[PDB]
Amino acid sequence: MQVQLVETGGGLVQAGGSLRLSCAASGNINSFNAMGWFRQAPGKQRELVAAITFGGRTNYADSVKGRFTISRDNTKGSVYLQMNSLKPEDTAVYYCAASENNLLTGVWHYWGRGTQVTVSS
Amino acid sequence: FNLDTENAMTFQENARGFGQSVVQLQGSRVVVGAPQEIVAANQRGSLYQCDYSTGSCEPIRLQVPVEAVNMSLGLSLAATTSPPQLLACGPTVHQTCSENTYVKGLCFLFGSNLRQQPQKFPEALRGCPQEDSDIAFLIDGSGSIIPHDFRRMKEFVSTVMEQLKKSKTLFSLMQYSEEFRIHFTFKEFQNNPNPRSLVKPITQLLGRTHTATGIRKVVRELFRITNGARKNAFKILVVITDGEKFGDPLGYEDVIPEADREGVIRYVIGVGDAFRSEKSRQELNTIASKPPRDHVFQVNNFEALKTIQNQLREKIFAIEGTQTGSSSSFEHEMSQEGFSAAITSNGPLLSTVGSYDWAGGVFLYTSKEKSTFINMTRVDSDMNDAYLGYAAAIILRNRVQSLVLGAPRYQHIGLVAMFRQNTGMWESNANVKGTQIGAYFGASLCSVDVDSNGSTDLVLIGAPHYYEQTRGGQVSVCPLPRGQRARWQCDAVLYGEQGQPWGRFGAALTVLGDVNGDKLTDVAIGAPGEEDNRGAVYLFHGTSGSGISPSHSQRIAGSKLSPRLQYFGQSLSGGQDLTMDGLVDLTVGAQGHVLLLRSQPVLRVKAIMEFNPREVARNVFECNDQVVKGKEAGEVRVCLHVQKSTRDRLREGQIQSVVTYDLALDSGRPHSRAVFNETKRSTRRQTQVLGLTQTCETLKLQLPNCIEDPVSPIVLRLNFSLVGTPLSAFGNLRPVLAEDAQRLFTALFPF
Amino acid sequence: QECTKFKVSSCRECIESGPGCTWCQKLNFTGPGDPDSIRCDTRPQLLMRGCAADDIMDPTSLAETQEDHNGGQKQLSPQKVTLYLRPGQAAAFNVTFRRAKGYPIDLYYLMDLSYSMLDDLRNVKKLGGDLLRALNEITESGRIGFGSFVDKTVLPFVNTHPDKLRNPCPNKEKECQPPFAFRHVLKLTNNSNQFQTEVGKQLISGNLDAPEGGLDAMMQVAACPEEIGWRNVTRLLVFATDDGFHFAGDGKLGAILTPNDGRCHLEDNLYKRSNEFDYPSVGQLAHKLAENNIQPIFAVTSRMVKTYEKLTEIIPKSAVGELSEDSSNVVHLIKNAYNKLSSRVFLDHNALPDTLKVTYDSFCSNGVTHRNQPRGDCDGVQINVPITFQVKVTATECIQEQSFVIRALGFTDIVTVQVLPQCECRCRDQSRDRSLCHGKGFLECGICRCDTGYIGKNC
Ligand SMILES: *[C@@H]1O[C@H](CO)[C@@H](O[C@@H]2O[C@H](CO)[C@@H](O)[C@H](O)[C@H]2NC(C)=O)[C@H](O)[C@H]1NC(C)=O
Ligand SMILES: *[C@@H]1O[C@H](CO)[C@@H](O[C@@H]2O[C@H](CO)[C@@H](O)[C@H](O)[C@H]2NC(C)=O)[C@H](O)[C@H]1NC(C)=O
Ligand SMILES: *[C@@H]1O[C@H](CO)[C@@H](O[C@@H]2O[C@H](CO)[C@@H](O)[C@H](O)[C@H]2NC(C)=O)[C@H](O)[C@H]1NC(C)=O
Ligand SMILES: *[C@@H]1O[C@H](CO)[C@@H](O[C@@H]2O[C@H](CO)[C@@H](O)[C@H](O)[C@H]2NC(C)=O)[C@H](O)[C@H]1NC(C)=O
Ligand SMILES: *[C@@H]1O[C@H](CO)[C@@H](O)[C@H](O)[C@H]1NC(C)=O
Ligand SMILES: [Ca+2]
Ligand SMILES: [Ca+2]
Repeated sequence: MQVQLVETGGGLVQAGGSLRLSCAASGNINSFNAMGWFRQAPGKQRELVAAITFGGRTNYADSVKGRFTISRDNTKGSVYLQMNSLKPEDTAVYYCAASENNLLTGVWHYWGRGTQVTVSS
Repeated sequence: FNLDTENAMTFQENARGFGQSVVQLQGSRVVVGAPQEIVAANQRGSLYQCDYSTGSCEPIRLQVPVEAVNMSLGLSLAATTSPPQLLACGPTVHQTCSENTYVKGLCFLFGSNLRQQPQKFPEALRGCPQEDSDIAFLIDGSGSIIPHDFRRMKEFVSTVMEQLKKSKTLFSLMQYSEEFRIHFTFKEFQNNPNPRSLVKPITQLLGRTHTATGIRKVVRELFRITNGARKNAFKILVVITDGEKFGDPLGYEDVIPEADREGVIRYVIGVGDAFRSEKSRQELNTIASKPPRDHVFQVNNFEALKTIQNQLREKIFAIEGTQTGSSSSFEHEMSQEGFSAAITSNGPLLSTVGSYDWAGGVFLYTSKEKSTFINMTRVDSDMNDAYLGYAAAIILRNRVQSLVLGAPRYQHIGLVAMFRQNTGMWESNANVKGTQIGAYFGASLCSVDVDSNGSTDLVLIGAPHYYEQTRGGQVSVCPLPRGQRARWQCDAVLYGEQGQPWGRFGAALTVLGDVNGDKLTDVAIGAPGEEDNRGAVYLFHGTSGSGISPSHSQRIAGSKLSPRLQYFGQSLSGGQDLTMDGLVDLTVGAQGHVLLLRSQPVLRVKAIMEFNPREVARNVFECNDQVVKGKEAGEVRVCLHVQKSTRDRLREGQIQSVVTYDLALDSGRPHSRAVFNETKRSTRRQTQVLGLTQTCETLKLQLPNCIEDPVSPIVLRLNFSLVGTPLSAFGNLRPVLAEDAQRLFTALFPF
Repeated sequence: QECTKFKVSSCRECIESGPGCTWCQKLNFTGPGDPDSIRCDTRPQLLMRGCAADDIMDPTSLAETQEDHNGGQKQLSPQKVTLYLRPGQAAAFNVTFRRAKGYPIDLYYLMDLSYSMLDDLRNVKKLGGDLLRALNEITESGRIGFGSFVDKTVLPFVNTHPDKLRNPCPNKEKECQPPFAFRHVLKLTNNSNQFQTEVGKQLISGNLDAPEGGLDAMMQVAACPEEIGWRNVTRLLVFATDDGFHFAGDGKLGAILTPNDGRCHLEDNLYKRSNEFDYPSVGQLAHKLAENNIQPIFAVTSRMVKTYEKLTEIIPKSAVGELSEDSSNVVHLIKNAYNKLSSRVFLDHNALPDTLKVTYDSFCSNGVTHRNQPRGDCDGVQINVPITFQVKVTATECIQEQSFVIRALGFTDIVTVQVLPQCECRCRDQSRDRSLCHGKGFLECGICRCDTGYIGKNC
């Protein structure tokens, strides 16, 4: 199985502003099911903030609830992260991850290389 | 010997096939089929009703379905006298499906009357076989499925798809977990028909086993014409499950009825140690179509999925065809239902000659909802192309009914087998084979109850194409076994008259009952190919001892009745009174013509010749040498009584008859020893009309006195000839003296 | 021998009373004056009582030979026999058969073209001169023909759907011919090259049911001698198939109820009239084959061998050979079939009245001696080796004059046998004035017969 992940949407954003992250998977849609977004702030490890099943069930971290929305389009092999009401504490490198399986907390082997999101005060 | 030939009543109508099937109804009517009459386009065959009083025939109303096309209705007929019924079949309905046509049969069970539309048999024609197959898979992707076994299940699906793609097959697959996962549609399989290319990159889902909702999405989303499913195709779903539904908001009560309304046939492969308990295996039976034994099998591990795929190929092939391969053995299709018909007391029967590659078979629609299909036990190439059921007749064993069948083509030799039921199971009691190749042994069957015991004593088997020099047919006399388990063995054989080698003796047989009043059932056998297809009918009397007389009593040739008759005797029907004269009538079918022959009442003559001067008295041997003349009184009494050997519902007071007396004294010597009063020679002839009461007449004989010394007693012989006067009513029908009636009577007068 | 007499009033009535009864016509032999029925008795009772075999009347059954005189010697002699039959006495005459050198063989090869015969069709197209070469090995001037057959074109004998009427073969095959009953392809010719081109154009076909209409085609071969082109000499009909055959009565399933009329119905060398008539019966075909002297050779496969072996009782001049399912079978089987046909000679007669009885005793070269047989039966018959058949004919009454023919089956030769009665004592005519007993009657082998004179002497 060969799946490649590329992040599209990162950059610099003002506090209180918004940003949408996107990512296409370079492979067979049948060869991966569950997708999610991690972020790695400075000094910290990769934190799962939003994950989605193939059928659209979502789970969010408490630190991003009411502000971030995860969504996907299986016809394009893509999952999206709409980040509203951004804060300087949201500054991190954000990764997309995908699994061969359909669990929200398991085996996130496929990883993107990440994109930088920096939120200025 | 007493069928009226001169006063025969002939029916005629311009319809091709009229005379090819006759049947006596109860109420003075003969129903005849005309199987080749084109009444309208896409219809063939019609029926007519012929009455004895109204000498014309009338057509019968035809409630023919639209796709009963080119039906040839009227080829087979049957009726019951005690419940008024009529069973008319056209066994050539053409169903021109795309890429194939099929010949099937359709029947009609009329009642007492004919404008009432009958019970259709079968109510539903068997129908067009569905074309092409849409096969969907539904595979469990729960976390219970270990990764090595998950690829075993994928390899199972890939190999089965490789095995099931004979031609024109579309495939689909959906994994099933917490969420449900359309991996490829029927349309996507059609564009890339490589099962392994579609199956190999699939990764395993994980979670709770939502089996019920997965079945629902297969029926809705996966079986959808936007995703490549084809209308009127076979819809098959194979579910591979660990068999423990967990966490699904829907129960099996919801999704299984919607699966059945779309016609989705469900197979279940139950895998793993989960089904060693019987409770879990019953849940597998809930998912699959009924019966579960065909649709459910249990494998102990996913490596054992390889074992079921060998048999599952045969089980899924079975819907299209069971062990068929190429040159398919057509079963219950091409059947031509109602090729031969009969009405059992329980329900109407009708034969499927073209069942199991024309091996033959018989339906029994006792209630029509259950169909009791009956061929023989052995399944082999020997039974193929036998045309079993071509003559179907019923026998009575102490008024319990059994069945006999004819297969005229068993290895190009005829074959007749009996069937009886054992607590709902129809088994072959016995069988009889022919010996002459191509004799068509068993083309006609006829069960005969000679003594009218309610116990059928005899089955008449006809071999009309048996060729034996001058002879052109044969009828085998085959009595039913008493019950000593002896194989069914034919005691005698009936031939026709010599001189017609292509006469087809035995092509049509019927029971006409007692015609001569001997209390024994008589039979008729038609030979519609004699005298260069100007056919003939023979009549054989019954014998005490439950046999049939080897020599016939009356041969009725179709040339003598009408010059323009042909195939006289191709259809026979007897056993009922149609003229209300109490006389057992008999109907015969010919090409274009149907004619009925009325039975004549039989009379027998009793002769009593009594003399009060039977004493010699020997006074005359003392002549006094005077001129010798016949002297002394000559008291004589000659009484003739004529009585009926037949019972009719006539009044019997109008039975007149004319008899001619011839009397002779001392016949066989050059000069007699006696002369009569008037003639003065030894000869007397008297005519006298006689009723059924004894009419007696005294006469005067004359004896010359001195004659030869008394050695030989004087005899008075009487030969006679009876001509019954025809009845004023009842169509001038003539009573006839018996064939075996003694016609010579000798009187004793000693010397 | 034995003689029984009762109420005998004539020399004729004496001879009718039994085959051992004789009559003396000696004048005033009735010495006692008792009834004249005493005159009829056996020879030795009368011969000791004053008769010396000229006075005895004893007509005996006779056979006369009137063989035609011509150069050479025909293969069956005598040609004409006259019989004078006395009731109860057999006439014997002896008939000799001498196998000739054979005759120019006409072989018409009537082949199944169902789809199971596809690999058979490729080989038969290429056989060509090999068929003629085998015929030219036994006898000179051989000549070959071809015909082909599938079943009748109605349900259920073929699939009558228009898509499958166009291609009755399996759907992947597209070198297929529509179904047909009988096609006459090649008229009988010694040209093997016309055989190769005309059989080569013929395509394989298919049908629906396993039995086929080959017997219907065999009737058309026998009923159309001008179209087939049968020379009279050695007619042979090869019948190659791997399936069963329909026969009379099977046409009822396709609503075909008119019997086969035995007539020719080749139109455009096709039996387009097959839907109109039923298949022939076995006896109907066997009669037409014996009339036109056509001897079938049934080249059927192994599963059909015992089925078509049963036909040899109804068709006496027929043979069965095993086919190899690709027609790679040796023409030696066709050659050995002719040798089996030529080693078997049957001597039989046509229909006879119930008054005449005929037996045959068969003396054979290496085929053993048979006696009192219904038909002559010899095996191992060799060329220019005479064999002998003894016909015994017995009449049971004073028969009326009649003639019948004895024919050797498989051949056109006929022995015409005319049968005359021998019941008259053939007594000498008297009816003279000098020969009047008491003025009435005539001598009449010693009986003065009454001239309807009623009361009188000798009456
Ligand atoms: C039975 O069905 C067949 C269908 O082929 C009919 O036969 C042919 O029908 C076509 C219709 O266009 C006619 O042109 C042909 O002339 C018909 N064939 C013959 C030999 O006439 C047939 O008419 C149908 N039978 C009935 C009774 O309707
Ligand atoms: C007799 O009837 C039985 C049952 O109707 C036939 O049995 C079927 O045989 C076919 C053979 O191709 C099998 O594929 C089916 O599965 C059988 N059906 C059963 C067992 O229900 C049988 O073929 C008929 N014919 C003969 C000659 O016995
Ligand atoms: C009674 O018997 C005599 C004797 O057989 C019958 O007379 C015969 O009649 C037929 C018909 O005319 C003739 O062909 C025969 O030649 C006659 N024979 C003699 C010896 O006369 C007579 O017909 C019989 N009568 C009845 C009433 O039965
Ligand atoms: C048929 O030919 C045979 C000779 O092959 C004749 O039969 C012999 O007849 C004589 C009497 O003349 C006997 O002594 C022999 O024993 C007979 N031999 C055999 C083999 O039968 C016979 O006469 C001929 N048949 C005729 C002339 O009808
Ligand atoms: C043989 O064939 C030739 C032509 O090839 C023909 O002219 C001749 O008549 C034929 N002869 C016989 C005996 O068939
Ligand atoms: Ca009777
Ligand atoms: Ca009546």
